Amino acid sequence: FKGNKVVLIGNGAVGSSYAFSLVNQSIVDELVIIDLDTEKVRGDVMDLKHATPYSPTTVRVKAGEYSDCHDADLVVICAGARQKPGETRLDLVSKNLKIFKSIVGEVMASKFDGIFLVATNPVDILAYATWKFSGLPKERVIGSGTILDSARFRLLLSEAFDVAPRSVDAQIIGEHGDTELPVWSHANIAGQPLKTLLEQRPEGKAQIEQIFVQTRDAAYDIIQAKGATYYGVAMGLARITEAIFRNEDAVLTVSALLEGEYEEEDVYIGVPAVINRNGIRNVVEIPLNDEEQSKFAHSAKTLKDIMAEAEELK
Amino acid sequence: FKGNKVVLIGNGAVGSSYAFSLVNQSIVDELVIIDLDTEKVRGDVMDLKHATPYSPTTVRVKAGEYSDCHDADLVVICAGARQKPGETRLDLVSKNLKIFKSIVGEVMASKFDGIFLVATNPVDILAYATWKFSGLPKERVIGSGTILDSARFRLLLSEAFDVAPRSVDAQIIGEHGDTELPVWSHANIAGQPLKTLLEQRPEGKAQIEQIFVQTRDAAYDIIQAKGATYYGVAMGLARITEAIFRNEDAVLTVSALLEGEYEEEDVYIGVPAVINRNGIRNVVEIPLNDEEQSKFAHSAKTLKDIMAEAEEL
Amino acid sequence: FKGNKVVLIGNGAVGSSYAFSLVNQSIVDELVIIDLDTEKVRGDVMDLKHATPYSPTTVRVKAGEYSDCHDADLVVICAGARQKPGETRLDLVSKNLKIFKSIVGEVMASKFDGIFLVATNPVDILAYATWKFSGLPKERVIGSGTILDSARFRLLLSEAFDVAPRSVDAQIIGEHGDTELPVWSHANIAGQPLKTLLEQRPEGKAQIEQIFVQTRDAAYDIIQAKGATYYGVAMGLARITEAIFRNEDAVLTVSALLEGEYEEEDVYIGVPAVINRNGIRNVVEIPLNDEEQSKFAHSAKTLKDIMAEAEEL
Amino acid sequence: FKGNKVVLIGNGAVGSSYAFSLVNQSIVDELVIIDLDTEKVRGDVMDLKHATPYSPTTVRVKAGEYSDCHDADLVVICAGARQKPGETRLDLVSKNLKIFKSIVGEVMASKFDGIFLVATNPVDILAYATWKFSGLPKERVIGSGTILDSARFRLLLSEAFDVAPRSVDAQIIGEHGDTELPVWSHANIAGQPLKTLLEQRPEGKAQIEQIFVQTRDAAYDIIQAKGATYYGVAMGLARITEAIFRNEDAVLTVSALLEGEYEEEDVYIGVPAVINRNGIRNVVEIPLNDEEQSKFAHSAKTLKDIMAEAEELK
Ligand SMILES: NC(=O)c1ccc[n+]([C@@H]2O[C@H](COP(=O)([O-])OP(=O)(O)OC[C@H]3O[C@@H](n4cnc5c(N)ncnc54)[C@H](O)[C@@H]3O)[C@@H](O)[C@H]2O)c1
Ligand SMILES: NC(=O)c1ccc[n+]([C@@H]2O[C@H](COP(=O)([O-])OP(=O)(O)OC[C@H]3O[C@@H](n4cnc5c(N)ncnc54)[C@H](O)[C@@H]3O)[C@@H](O)[C@H]2O)c1
Ligand SMILES: NC(=O)c1ccc[n+]([C@@H]2O[C@H](COP(=O)([O-])OP(=O)(O)OC[C@H]3O[C@@H](n4cnc5c(N)ncnc54)[C@H](O)[C@@H]3O)[C@@H](O)[C@H]2O)c1
Ligand SMILES: NC(=O)c1ccc[n+]([C@@H]2O[C@H](COP(=O)([O-])OP(=O)(O)OC[C@H]3O[C@@H](n4cnc5c(N)ncnc54)[C@H](O)[C@@H]3O)[C@@H](O)[C@H]2O)c1
Repeated sequence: FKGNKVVLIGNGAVGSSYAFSLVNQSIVDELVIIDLDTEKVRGDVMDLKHATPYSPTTVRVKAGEYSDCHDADLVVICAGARQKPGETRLDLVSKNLKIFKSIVGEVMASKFDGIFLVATNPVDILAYATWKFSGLPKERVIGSGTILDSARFRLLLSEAFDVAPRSVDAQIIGEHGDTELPVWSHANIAGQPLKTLLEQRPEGKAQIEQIFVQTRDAAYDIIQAKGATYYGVAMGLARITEAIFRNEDAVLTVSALLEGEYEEEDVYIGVPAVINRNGIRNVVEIPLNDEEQSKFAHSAKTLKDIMAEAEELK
Repeated sequence: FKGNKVVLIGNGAVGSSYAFSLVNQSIVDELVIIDLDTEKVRGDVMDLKHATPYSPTTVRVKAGEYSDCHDADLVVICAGARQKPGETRLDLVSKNLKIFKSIVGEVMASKFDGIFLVATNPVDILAYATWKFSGLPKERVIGSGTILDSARFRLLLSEAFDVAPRSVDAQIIGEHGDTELPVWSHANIAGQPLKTLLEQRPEGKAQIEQIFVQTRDAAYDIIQAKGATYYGVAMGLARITEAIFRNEDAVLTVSALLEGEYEEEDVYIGVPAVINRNGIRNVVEIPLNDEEQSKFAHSAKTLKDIMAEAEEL
Repeated sequence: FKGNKVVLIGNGAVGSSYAFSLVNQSIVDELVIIDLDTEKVRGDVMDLKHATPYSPTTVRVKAGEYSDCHDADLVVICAGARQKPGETRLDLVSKNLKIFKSIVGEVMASKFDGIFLVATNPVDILAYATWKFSGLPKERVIGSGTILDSARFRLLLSEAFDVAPRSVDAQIIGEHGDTELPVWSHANIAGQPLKTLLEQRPEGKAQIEQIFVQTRDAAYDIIQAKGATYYGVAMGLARITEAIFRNEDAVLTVSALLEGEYEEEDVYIGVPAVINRNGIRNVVEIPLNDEEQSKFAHSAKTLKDIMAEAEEL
Repeated sequence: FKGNKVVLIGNGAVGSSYAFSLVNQSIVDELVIIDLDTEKVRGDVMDLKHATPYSPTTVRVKAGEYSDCHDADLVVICAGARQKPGETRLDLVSKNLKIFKSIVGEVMASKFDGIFLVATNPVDILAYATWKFSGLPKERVIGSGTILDSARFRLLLSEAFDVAPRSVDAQIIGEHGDTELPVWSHANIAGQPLKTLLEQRPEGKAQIEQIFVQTRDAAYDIIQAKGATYYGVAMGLARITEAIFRNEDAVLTVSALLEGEYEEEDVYIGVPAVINRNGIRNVVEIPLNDEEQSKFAHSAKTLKDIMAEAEELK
């Protein structure tokens, strides 16, 4: 009768923010933190512990090492190099594949047999790498993917239509990055067709474009202003973690392995997927219009081309 | 029919962590953020907004200016200088009093008439300054005080006795800082007398001392390790914010103005107090044993002596 | 600096279940309960209070009278006759209109100036009566309407497609009752077209019909089995109450007054509407396909024809 | 990677109220309901399901049968006869021991191997019976016990001292019934000694007595007014369920087997106990003053005497 145990690997801006989300939300009762930078781990574990007395239910936070993964239920990896102003996520594949080779190896050696959730960029390729490196079933390796892009798209739409974000059903799919695409054929508020409504406005075409551009380029805009992003992804990671430990069968856009869905194979990419205690139950295959079909195929190809050139993946 | 509006002033490590706590907890539906550093604000407001679609209920985050305080319900101040390794919180007094004279003046000029909640150090003196600069009733000016020290004490006890932190009722009172004191006459788990039980262990006196030393010196230990603290205080600030907006009448240890309670006057200091939508309803006066009476009076005197020498005050 | 106060009028199966939902959810900090049956109220208020120490945040429950409505923020009406096996909700109109003339008059005489939320059946007509008897603006009078039908529709779809209910976006609009209609032009899971997918299955047309029939007739099925329904409606009432007190601007299907939207006027009927601290901010006008336009107009006419014949109205 | 599954046996006022709490609180993702009265089960399951779309996270509700207990994590028993005005809880032992013999037998036959939580009265004796009938470790059989009495005591004190119930730490221990006792040596608000404070008031001794009398006799007062109690116990049951599935190590007053604690053995009785995913981790042994020692011993003896006369327990 064990409790729920999360091991976080990588305790920088993103990891520590995710840790604080877990302390606020009490999704799990035990969190173990691993990082090369043991002193920052020490400092954050103490600071975090001091918040736990106000957590809705008990959360135990501790500094850990790889042996601690043996009975972990979820391993969350936020370790690695981040982009500078003027850099793309794909600009990181080389260094971060190096790092994941090491990390996932250390984890599997502890006899870990849970679920992986990865945030390190480029997240689709790193999720793919975690799947390949680990040998685990696809259901048990998840990338955060467009969990965050979808939230940004919803946030910008909630402002444009002046309603709660919870009342906007809208999705970004594809690469978590420059080839991502909005699913305008779906995006709605209680059935209001948002793109059609925007098009009716003056320079509506312009507004439709700005909403997508601000979605696609949000990471760049935040990095320009404060150097790094972390709250959005931390919250997105928390949301996925919740769907797993509360066994929800909730549909979320995450980075998932495709094996024939959307006519693509052998690539992790952002799609709606059913999430439960077992990880990804299945990819959800939605109708795409012609523009969406064309953009999704191009995104998959973009990712697959970069993967074919990554020597670490061979 | 207005919603609940918080203005954060000071969006650094502490302020932004508090803002993220509010995005996670959905205590209020509107958060406005002010800092001299407008670029950091723009960046944080964006990053935070992107978390809000997953908030339990709607939270709107925006960059603001003082004029936005006119109809604010709570102003939370986390602006100012922090301490370096080696420094105490009292070392910050002159610098942060000058800053508060400016901030509080700009807030009051907006016609603000809500509640203030202060974290800037030294927090007891700065809560007092906020009360005096603002002219507001004492019920409406709160310092975070020992909200955080009490949590640390509970956390260390919960490890020493191996139970949930929410099952430990234990309190730190006094200055948020070096003259703070544990209330061992009270500390208990379902009535287990924690000091008495600890004294029964091998080198129990030593354990009793180490638990308080690790509580008292936690800030220094964290700063040594990662340069500043922010999660504990953000969570404590969120707890107080919840007691207010959910009108709880919850008893929390915060920095409050004393006017006779504990035989002290004209000083903000950490004590249990009842918190509700109107702010501090009243200070709770608990019995202290002789050691605790001694230390509490010493803590009050220490703060009052510092206030007596402060040019701004 | 007032807290949030709800007065429940009608403490039967529905009212007491709603009260228990509020004790579980801590949406508001104060709940006052009125019923002619003062013994049941005394008994429920006690039982409920005993649950409150485990509520997420403070909830105070008490027995009240109309005078207690003076500073209430929300009055929720669940008082009146329910239907028997075999009866429709429209059968209740004359009896429950007489009751509302009395209740609403007693509330308004207390100087109440908040929001009304109505569950008594037939709920659309009784929300309309509440608006007219009270003289309050339409934003401040809400019927629960299809909040519950939409939930049932989502629940049955979530079983048909094997995903979380919160992952199904689907709506019932129109009368809360026999002329209600599914919005199949919208119903989707992450964009999966649910009617189209169902039509692809063996006897898909049949499944499509059975899903709506089980939605439309759910109340009758539950009443046949246990004599009355209460959990679904209590939960829906709590959802609406949350959207108000957390100022959400959330879109929910409730009974709202139409003044031109959907080409209908002078009728309360179930439609998506934006809900916040001020009540219904506005009705949301969504595109309906030809079948849905037909059925919605028929539902509106059905309600308006009944209102036209009602002596009290 | 299974989710969390609760089977409720007995779907009357108490059981159905507990079920509605679980739908509001989303403690677990799956609830199965068993009752002889299959029609009321059918009606409640439907009514409850229709609430689940607004649950914080997914809750699946269904009508079940004993075979469904095979992989249940928690079985909650609220089945059986309830008291009439003018009756005590011990007035039920005979009929309800009969019923538990049957129920627990049917459950164990399904190969259930989780935790039992019992509410049926008299709850201490019925928890003891569930332990004996089932053969399960004491850690895995819990009675609701004074979870409710403690809440009532706290509620009455919160009114007398005008603070949040969450800020009153106070406990009732002993039999869930007439021999229960307040722990005045402990009861406090942030260290304020409540009994001492009450004694300082005019007729303070009277008020101290009324507070206890209204605690002890609450069930009778509610039964006189509306015929049965159910919300308080449902909420108390929910609280215990939460401590289990969120693995809290929270101290709650519940009915637990004593094996030497408080100098008593072979009796289930209301005491503070540490609750986690494994059930009762341990009884918490607090100092009692002389009056409390005397009353607790008498309560244990009262229960043990009645057990020795219950032929069903032999
Ligand atoms: N998926 C998303 O939506 C998203 C959003 C923002 C950032 N990111 C990515 O997440 C990653 C982390 O970003 P950040 O801002 O937290 O960076 P950071 O520099 O703040 O933290 C990186 C952490 O990784 C640790 N680390 C490096 N190698 C390690 C190893 N081999 N083993 C254990 N720990 C190791 C470092 O010590 C450091 O603590 C970056 O790749 C960034 O691109 C993803
Ligand atoms: N009460 C506690 O438990 C506790 C805990 C930790 C820190 N603190 C105190 O909190 C304060 C903030 O700490 P931090 O780590 O966030 O510091 P930080 O350096 O990260 O941030 C300080 C922020 O204050 C802003 N600021 C300075 N003057 C301003 C002004 N006049 N108007 C608007 N903004 C102004 C700065 O621009 C900066 O954004 C420090 O005094 C620290 O000692 C208190
Ligand atoms: N909107 C929906 O989805 C929905 C669902 C279920 C029931 N309902 C309706 O809710 C209403 C209540 O149903 P119920 O099962 O709780 O009925 P019930 O018989 O259990 O309770 C009705 C309560 O109304 C009280 N009452 C009658 N007149 C009163 C008055 N003048 N002043 C104060 N109290 C008065 C009665 O004393 C009783 O306590 C019925 O009209 C039912 O049709 C609506
Ligand atoms: N522990 C507490 O704090 C507390 C509080 C209130 C009530 N109770 C007790 O809880 C029990 C239930 O009370 P209630 O008000 O819900 O009673 P109720 O009559 O409303 O419900 C009893 C249910 O048990 C079912 N049942 C009877 N025998 C069964 C069997 N053999 N198998 C499966 N189901 C069976 C009945 O069909 C009925 O649905 C009573 O013993 C009451 O004394 C305990």
